Amino acid sequence: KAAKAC
Amino acid sequence: ATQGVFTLPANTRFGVTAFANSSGTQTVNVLVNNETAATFSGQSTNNAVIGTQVLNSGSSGKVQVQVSVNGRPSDLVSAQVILTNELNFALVGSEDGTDNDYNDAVVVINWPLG
Amino acid sequence: ATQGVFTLPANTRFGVTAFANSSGTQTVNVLVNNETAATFSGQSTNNAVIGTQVLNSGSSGKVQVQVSVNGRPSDLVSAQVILTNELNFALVGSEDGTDNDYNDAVVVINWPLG
Amino acid sequence: ATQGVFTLPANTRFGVTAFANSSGTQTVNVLVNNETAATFSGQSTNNAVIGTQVLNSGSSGKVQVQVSVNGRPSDLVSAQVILTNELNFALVGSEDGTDNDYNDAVVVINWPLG
Amino acid sequence: ATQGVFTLPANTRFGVTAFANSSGTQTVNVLVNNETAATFSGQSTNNAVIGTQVLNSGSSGKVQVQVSVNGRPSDLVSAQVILTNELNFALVGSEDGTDNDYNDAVVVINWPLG
Ligand SMILES: [Ca+2]
Ligand SMILES: [Ca+2]
Ligand SMILES: [Ca+2]
Ligand SMILES: [Ca+2]
Ligand SMILES: [Ca+2]
Ligand SMILES: [Ca+2]
Ligand SMILES: [Ca+2]
Ligand SMILES: [Ca+2]
Repeated sequence: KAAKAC
Repeated sequence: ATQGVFTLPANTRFGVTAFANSSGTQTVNVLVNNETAATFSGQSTNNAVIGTQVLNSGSSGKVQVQVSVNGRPSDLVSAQVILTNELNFALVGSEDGTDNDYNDAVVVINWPLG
Repeated sequence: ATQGVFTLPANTRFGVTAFANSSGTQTVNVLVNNETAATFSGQSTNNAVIGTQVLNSGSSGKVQVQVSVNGRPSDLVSAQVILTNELNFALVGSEDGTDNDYNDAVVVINWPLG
Repeated sequence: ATQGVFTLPANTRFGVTAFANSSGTQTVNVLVNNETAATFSGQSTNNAVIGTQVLNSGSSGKVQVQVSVNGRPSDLVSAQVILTNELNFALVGSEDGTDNDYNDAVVVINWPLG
Repeated sequence: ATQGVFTLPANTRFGVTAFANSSGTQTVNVLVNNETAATFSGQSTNNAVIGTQVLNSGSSGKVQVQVSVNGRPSDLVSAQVILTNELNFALVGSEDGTDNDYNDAVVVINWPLG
């Protein structure tokens, strides 16, 4: 998943 | 070491098929003799076929698979396997994130055809 | 030796995809724990995908590929390959005739998915 | 399908190494260009190397591994695997009895050398 | 991706054999459960066996191959191949320089034994 956490 | 590069017999038709297992849209580029011959784009978390095509290895036989997501090349793993000295599989896995499942785009090249 | 039989981890989803390269119509049966879980029937001389499906390896993880043409079992070749200790391919080729190209039905199983 | 036959690039040095895992004495014959180029004989239940030799694939590149025990041909399984489009392994297992471990003589061919 | 790391079934006897093809002395370390279980060292440009040994995969089944040349870790390529759902090869190549033949140390792991 494209996300800051990832 | 370099991954995703295979030397096929010259002037040989081969199949190339890509599957997706990722939240990200996968872009798969297939180069023959250093020029793009096919490009697949798709998104699936369920191993959907995002592209399948028949290509010709040309005079050099050089085939390279590249995979990227949002401009970022994925980490590739690859190998070639030959069964009964005749049936060839060139196999690519790729990792676009952090979990190292290496399935985010999976590319299968097979020959001979027909 | 037995071919087309693979032990997968239990309760694991896997992709199974079949390609055809023959004048004969290929019937591909994918058995999980000795019972058919998918059946593909198609005909192509240019590597058409005649079936693709996500299955679950179930309680015991036993997966078997069978190929027949007009009721006659084809001769199978197979192997499993693991990349970076994680990405698995189970590979099947089959011959329905006498030319020994072993591509008449080509079956690729891949896991993990998702 | 035929097993134990591999097409190497012509005129290329390769290694051939045989291991034994059986009560039976393993006779391993290596043919190049359909002609006997090396013969190993040995017995071990602990993977002892029964022979290792450097050969040349010759003008045809055709390499064939035969395994027999007391004059009876063993059942063979084989495949070829290529890593980073350069490093080649041709692998042979064989079964001389009924337990189907296929390790009774194990033959590994590798190239390139040097 | 990580290379040279293989998960074997726990407490399994396996063979490990190393060949050298380089002007540099090859140092091959085999780790079981993150501890050194075998060390091979030798120099050859003719595929000499620099070591062969039978080890046990222990409670974790984790086996790792490391190759270094004059203190410098070599770049590794690896894969695992399974024949007839039974016969396992874990294969390693390594490159200590710039020619990218990936044979400078070649390591073959095989099981089951006996
Ligand atoms: Ca991933
Ligand atoms: Ca994924
Ligand atoms: Ca055929
Ligand atoms: Ca065919
Ligand atoms: Ca046996
Ligand atoms: Ca045995
Ligand atoms: Ca080198
Ligand atoms: Ca070398």
